[PDB]
Amino acid sequence: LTEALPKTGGRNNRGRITSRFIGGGHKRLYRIIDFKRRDKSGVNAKVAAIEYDPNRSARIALLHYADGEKRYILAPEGLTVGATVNAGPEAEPKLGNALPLRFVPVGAVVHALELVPGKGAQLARSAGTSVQVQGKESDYVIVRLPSGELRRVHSECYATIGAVGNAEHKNIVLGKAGRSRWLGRKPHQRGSAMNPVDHPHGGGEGRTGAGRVPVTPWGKPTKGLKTRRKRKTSDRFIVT
Amino acid sequence: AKHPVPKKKTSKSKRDMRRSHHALTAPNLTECPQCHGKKLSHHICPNCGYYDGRQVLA
RNA sequence: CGAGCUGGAGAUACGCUUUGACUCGGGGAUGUCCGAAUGGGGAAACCCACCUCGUAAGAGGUAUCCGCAAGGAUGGGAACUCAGGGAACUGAAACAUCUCAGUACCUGAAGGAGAAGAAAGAGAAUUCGAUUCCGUUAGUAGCGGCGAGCGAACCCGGAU
RNA sequence: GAAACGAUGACUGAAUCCGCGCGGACCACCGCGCAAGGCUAAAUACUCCCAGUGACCGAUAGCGCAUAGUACCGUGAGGG
RNA sequence: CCCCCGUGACAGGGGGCGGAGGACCGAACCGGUGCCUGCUGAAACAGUCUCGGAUGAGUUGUGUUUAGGAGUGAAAAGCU
RNA sequence: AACGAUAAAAGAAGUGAGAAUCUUCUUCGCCGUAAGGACAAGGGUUCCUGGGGAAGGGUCGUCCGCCCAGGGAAAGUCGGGACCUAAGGUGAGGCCGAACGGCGCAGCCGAUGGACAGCAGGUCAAGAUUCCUGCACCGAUCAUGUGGAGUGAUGGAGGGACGCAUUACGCUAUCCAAUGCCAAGCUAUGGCUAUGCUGGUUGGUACGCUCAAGGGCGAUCGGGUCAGAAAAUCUACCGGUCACAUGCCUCAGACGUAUCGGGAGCUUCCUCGGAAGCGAAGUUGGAAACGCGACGGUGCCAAGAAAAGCUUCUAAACGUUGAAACAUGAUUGCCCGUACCGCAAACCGACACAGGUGUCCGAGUGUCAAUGCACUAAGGCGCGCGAGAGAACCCUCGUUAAGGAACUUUGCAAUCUCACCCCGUAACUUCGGAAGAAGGGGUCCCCACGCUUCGCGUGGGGCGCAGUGAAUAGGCCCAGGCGACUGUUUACCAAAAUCACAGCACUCUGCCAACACGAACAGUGGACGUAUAGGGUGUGACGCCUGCCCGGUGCCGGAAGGUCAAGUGGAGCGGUGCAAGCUGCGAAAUGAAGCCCCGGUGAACGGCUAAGGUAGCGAAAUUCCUUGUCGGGUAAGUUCCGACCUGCACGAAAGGCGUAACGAUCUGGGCGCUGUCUCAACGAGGGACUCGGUGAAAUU
Ligand SMILES: [Mg+2]
Ligand SMILES: [Mg+2]
Ligand SMILES: [Mg+2]
Ligand SMILES: [Mg+2]
Ligand SMILES: [Mg+2]
Ligand SMILES: [Mg+2]
Ligand SMILES: [Mg+2]
Ligand SMILES: [Mg+2]
Ligand SMILES: [Mg+2]
Ligand SMILES: [Mg+2]
Ligand SMILES: [Mg+2]
Repeated sequence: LTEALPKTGGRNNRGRITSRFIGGGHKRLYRIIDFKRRDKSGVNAKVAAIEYDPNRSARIALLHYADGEKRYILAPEGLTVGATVNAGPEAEPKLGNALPLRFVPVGAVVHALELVPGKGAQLARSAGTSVQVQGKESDYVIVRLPSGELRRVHSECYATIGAVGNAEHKNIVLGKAGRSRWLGRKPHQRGSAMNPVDHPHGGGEGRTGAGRVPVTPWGKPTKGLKTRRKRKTSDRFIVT
Repeated sequence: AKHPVPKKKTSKSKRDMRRSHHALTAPNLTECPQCHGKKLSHHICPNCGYYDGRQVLA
């Protein structure tokens, strides 16, 4: 609703269709969001209004800082229009206040979490996404990510109190196609409808299937896709 | 292609033999009792325009 | 050069020429606009500028890449040269190594030619004396699913 | 292949003239050579162009063209 | 949204008013069902009639991007 | 054979060597949400004038879009550039790459969008928001005057800046009516004598104490610097002080006065026909936008470009003795487009071709409405062969005795039905629907009376065989198969029971995400997203549900051991030399991922040996035998329905069973109606046939 960026549709990369499907949609404008919040430490802001943002599954709030300058911040479950919120280490474990994990007590439910002290939020940004604080380790804190993964995150990384807004994506039933069209392209096109030429499933004389593979090569159900990477060590217990 | 078609080039004799009835018949001409220039029977003489008296101009 | 010329053009008219036209040989001076194109833009041949000198007409400059600067490169060439990259049909009466072939093609640099060139060599006479080319050696030696098939070099004779 | 020698993309890594490479695994001997710096005419290849010639053609031949990359076909490259 | 009644375990039921819809009928427009005609065509895919959609997953201009084992595809190996 | 739509043509006059075809005249007929008119694209001189008449033109040409010559195209305000940015292109520096090259921040190019000053008439043979007349406006440089000190960026901020549907008030464009006005005449066939007939009936600008819907707006003092890199008087945040209706600022348009313009016609001259001069009226009433007032109102989710000009601010910097702003006169006015065709004979289709082609305007009457349909204005056409004939046969039609599906693969085809109003309306249901269900009645004219009309209601009377009197205009129903559903597809034999679908599941992915494009440690898509998100696969609304079998395959999980690569490691063997050496091959043991092995996993590949089918369905889109068997319907039923179970060979997300509604689906039945048929006939048109003109083809 206020001074934002222009979002342009595009589903093909440097030229060719990379991420399959994706195509329709009512056209949108990008809302600039303050994920980091770091430079606004010590300064308090008032929630002007909560808003609609078709770029995110969660609602967005408008902050009016004591210095004048306004910033669109993520809207948490509970935050009311006309509620005070402050950033910095010296902050309450109350809704909207942005503070790092060391000052965050054990068990406290948070959202919009960074990965490196800086850059900005990169975890629990979707609707109803919550991060459980399991405990402090060293200069690191063990946390439970929305999925259930237990990542070692350094206590130096910022966060926002409470879970995220936009209730629940359930009474959101879509309904009939076209709904899905006024977002992104004719979806999941069955490789079984395809041809030997097009996709491994394709061919035969009726309805079938015989090997269980995706578009290109691989295998679709159950096959670990992570690499033998560095960040593995900063993570304990994956599955679901 | 073209469903019914000829089977052989129709010979010079045969082809010509067919035209034996294409023979144009020359008009049975009579001379006008007046203006005296030929005219076709039951019609007006072209030259004067007479047909007992004068009907047509010039 | 020595009487004609006014292009093909066969075309009438105005003219020009022994103060030597015309044509032929050789230098110059002009040379719009595009095009490496080079002020900037561009759908080539068109748009829009700025700096300088200039009375306006008009004259010159403004691309990058090297080095102080003089000065050098940008692009273009029929084939021929060398370098980076490098097929398949085909033959093997099938095909896979092998063959086609380092052939075709692409690309880079370049010249009237290039490339190669002054033995850590050839080699078995303690012979030879930079390179290229031709003859020959010789279908030899040898390579090879030792299959199809591929195939040197020293010696000697010349071009230089 | 018994596969030397050259070449070098990767890891290494020397002798310096009673020193080094070479001579078809490798060794001894015997013999031939001085790498890791550059330059270098001429004989050779080609023919856009030029001139001369021909048991070359003479208008369905000869270049595609007695002249035209034109007319014509194709968005095009291209073809003609 | 405003008025009206009803409490057996019940729901809403009526009026007003509003102005929803991959709602209906149907031109433009987009499409191509069935027959016939056409079948050296008017036409290298059409004609008359009939028929499907017709506020949507809609139609359409201009500009621009993706191509040869490559593209594109509400998926026929379709289109390029 | 053909001469390119079945929208006709006819006669008269002219010209000319020659005329169905060219010209003129008077009729006819055809289109009129077009078959008129205006752009765009594209074409390129096709436009006009004057000539021509080989070829082109499906015939003929005296003619033309054809051949020749000459002409015509005029812009400060219209489109475009000297302005701006989108997708995309490009891109010094910077990132990658055997090459050539690929990427990329700023910037720059790029209209399809933003911005921006001119109206009304006149008129060449052919141009007109361009020329010409009338009266405007825009910026720029200077001149005289006003004013008397700021001006204000390459930076800030404000503003430009944006959806979809529905809709209230006023309005014009614009259209209709009249015994309103104005102008010309006349009319006779029977009448009318005007209260008939025909035509016209206001456009630009300036001024007003005139009417006016609608629309737009708050002003100012201060504080915090912690926000706009910094500054700012500007902008934002918080506070204090006058903010209801009122109130400011705007007038879309209407009116009045003037003025320039036009206006039906009228008047002479006329060189076969145009030119110059003149000029009447301007009313009352009804309708009316998709245009305007205008950035209105409301509702909605799918949440709706950017940049410049522009308005506000200070930094710099020049100057306050010549500021900006205002006013009036002079001056200034660049480049390209502009003819002509442009739903078509000038464009793409080889054709003067029955196709294709984006935007705008598109009148009247009748008709619920309308861009529908019939007739018709303006305007434009009769489609570049023609004339006779009136056989077969062919196409496109009209009627048809009795019969009415007997036709037939099949009611294929064609009838029937048809609008608006009123009554009435089933099973079944997802409570919306089914439903236009089915069935029935009405409908014209006139007079009276009642009301809300553009009309309607009641009452009475008339006329015809018939009253949506012509045109546009659903036939319906019972049951089943499949798919839920709108949708989508085989350009050019398949529209469907295929694909998509909302909904369900299995699964992978922790963010330089999996995954994808890619020379590449580039760059990018996924995503300026972050597990209520993204990839992949299967199934396919909804309802009830989804059994058993982990032996083989695959994925996920374990390690006690077997296996296993280069490399580390060299026991031992051997070559040569007198010799030290220099050399060829070289075990053991150790050495990762994999594979053997164990365990799990089925909305994994699968099965009905690892197990033998849980419901539910079953002679089925599945059934061989087979026209199974009995029943139904029929006069008679290889299909159809219903039971049955002996499932050659159903069965649970290659989903099982069922389902209201949906269907250009597919099957069976009934009503209706009918040339589908007994069984054909007659009638029309266009070919076929005949003359004159032009004159192909496969084939041989
Ligand atoms: Mg001859
Ligand atoms: Mg040539
Ligand atoms: Mg219809
Ligand atoms: Mg229908
Ligand atoms: Mg870019
Ligand atoms: Mg005839
Ligand atoms: Mg006769
Ligand atoms: Mg059944
Ligand atoms: Mg369907
Ligand atoms: Mg459908
Ligand atoms: Mg004839």
